[PDB]
Amino acid sequence: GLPRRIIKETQRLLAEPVPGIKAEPDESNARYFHVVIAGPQDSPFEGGTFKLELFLPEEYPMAAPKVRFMTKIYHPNVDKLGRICLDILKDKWSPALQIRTVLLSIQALLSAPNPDDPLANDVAEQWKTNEAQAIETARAWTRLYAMNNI
Amino acid sequence: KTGLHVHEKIKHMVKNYGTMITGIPAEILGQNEAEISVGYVKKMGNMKENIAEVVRKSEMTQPTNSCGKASNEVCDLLLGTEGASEFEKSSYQVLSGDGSNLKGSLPNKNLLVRVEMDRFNAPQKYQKIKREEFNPETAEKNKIYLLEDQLVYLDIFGKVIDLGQTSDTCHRLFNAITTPFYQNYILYDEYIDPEESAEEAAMFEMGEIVKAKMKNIDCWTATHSFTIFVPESDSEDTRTLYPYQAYWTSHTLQQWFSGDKDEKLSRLGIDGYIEKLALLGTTTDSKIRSSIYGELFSPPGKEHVFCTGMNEKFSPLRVKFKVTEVNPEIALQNLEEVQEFIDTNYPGENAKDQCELYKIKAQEAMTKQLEMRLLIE
Amino acid sequence: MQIFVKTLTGKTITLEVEPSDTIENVKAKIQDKEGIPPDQQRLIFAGKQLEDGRTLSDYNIQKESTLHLVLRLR
Repeated sequence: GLPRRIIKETQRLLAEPVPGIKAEPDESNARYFHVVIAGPQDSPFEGGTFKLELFLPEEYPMAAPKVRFMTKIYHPNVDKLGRICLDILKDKWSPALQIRTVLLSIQALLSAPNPDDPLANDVAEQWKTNEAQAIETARAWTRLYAMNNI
Repeated sequence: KTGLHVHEKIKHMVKNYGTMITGIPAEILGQNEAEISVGYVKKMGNMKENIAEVVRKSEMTQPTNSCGKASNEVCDLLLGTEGASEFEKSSYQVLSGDGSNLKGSLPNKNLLVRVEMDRFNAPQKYQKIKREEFNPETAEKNKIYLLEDQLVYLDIFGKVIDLGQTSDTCHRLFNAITTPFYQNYILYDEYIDPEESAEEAAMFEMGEIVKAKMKNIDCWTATHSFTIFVPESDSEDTRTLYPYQAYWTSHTLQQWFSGDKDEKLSRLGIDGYIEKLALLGTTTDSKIRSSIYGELFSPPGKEHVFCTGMNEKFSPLRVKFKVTEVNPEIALQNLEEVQEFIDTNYPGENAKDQCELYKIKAQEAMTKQLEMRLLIE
Repeated sequence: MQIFVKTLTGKTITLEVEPSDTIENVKAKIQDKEGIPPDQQRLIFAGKQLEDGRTLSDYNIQKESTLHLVLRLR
């Protein structure tokens, strides 16, 4: 009792995973996903493992999948609750986008922080005035919270 | 007083003075900002510091980044308010498949082009429903509704539009869709297979019906706006166009000029720039549509990441244009009055100091008004 | 019905609406008056951000109510 698009989208994520990203459905809820995204190299999150949770609302197909970081991360586009702006500019969420599109977005976001579009203002304050020390703080959080967490 | 001197004056003035180009006194920016920001001030403790915290966090003096606003004040400077008002009354022409009408609309004069590009906002969802339970004035709009004897579109204005299907066709489609989570679902699903079953064969057939019906149904929403300045050149191949824009939650026109994207895209040539503007509307591949979209309208430097991932352009685009004449003695006059306003009201030894004083004055007005709204409780 | 749309510069416009017009339509009506594509707009009422999909009667916009047109975001 669940649409086919979600099933093949699931299977194609286990069969053909995205490098650096693991996504498998929850044991009790086929619409809940437990995600692990590796910290991209040449980024302050290198060598880290980041736990996320991805939920497909009942209107997921026409709606935008809700995603939240579980691992604590020093990133100007993740608030203190772990929430990410699923930004779509001058357009809305269309069913032409998938789970994998979202997962690639978070991965790309970890490699390109956008302080001029903040979600953690105190963090983005540091990313603009003292980027070299914001990156220094992000690397410290990677060791504290994003190693041996999985 | 040249058309190229007009481009060089507005670009240099927008580059240095930002929002002060619009000629609004800083006192009204602070007053209006205080009106819309009063609720953000903490109610307890030192009200002087609570107000200060909000005034510091304000960006009222940062230039606009609504593209329509940028186009409006670009028109309001090169033509004047009366000339731009008269320019608004003219109608947009849809860019032909190869941009023929646009190239044929640019004689060797001082011309300003205004562009309004639209995205195709056709419905993506459908719903099975009975005529007894279908209220057009309440149900979700921009949506397809399959009733037992009629297939129908409910547009963005709540109007009910018949999709030309017989009652027998709708009866067969209505009864084939049985699964509960397919009752209210999406139209164009890549994962449904017609050979799978009769339900998905019907869901797919309905999708092909709706898709065919709406290539003659007007479902465009205005998505983007910008202007292009084409000065008179003494020869036919020295001609060059300068696109002017700002982008929603992206960049201002001041940043557009600082990164010199106007002159970067001018080096594409008139025929080359229009060709990319034409291929944007005729392509059907999202990767080519996004690539050109990123090349033409993305901030300086982000041409290759602006329309990737979540921001891939999956919707058909339509470019519309309107052209008018620019009198360089009008435009330079309109700009020198802005310089006059700036210098007499916000004097400084350079633009940096003149902008600081403008921001300062706007903050003191916002501070003084906020103090008056919050002293009474 | 009449609502006012005010901006940060003081420029105020009047729109002829119905209590059942959605936020997308009032945005399009601003596009009629100003030539600003609705994708370049944010409408605020009483501090709350007006969302696409909901109506004026939802946020309880009465006659002579003034909306704030924001023309700068992140």
